[PDB]
Amino acid sequence: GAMGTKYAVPDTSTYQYDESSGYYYDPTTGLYYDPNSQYYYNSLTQQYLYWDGEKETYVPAAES
Repeated sequence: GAMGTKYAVPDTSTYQYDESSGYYYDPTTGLYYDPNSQYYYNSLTQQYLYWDGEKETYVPAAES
C-alpha cells in the first residue's frame, strides 16, 4: 500500500448539495450522501452504504 491511493476518505465538502433531491451529490464515486443519516445512497441498487477507512470501500450500512 501507501504508494497506491485508489480510494481515499471522501470529504463531503467536495460534494454538490442537490436541493431538489435533498441529497449531497457525490461525483467522487457516484453516490448520494444523506445529510441527515450521514450515509451514502446507491441510486442504482437503492441501498445505503458507509465508508470504512480500513477496507477503503463502501459497506452496506444496513447491517443484515
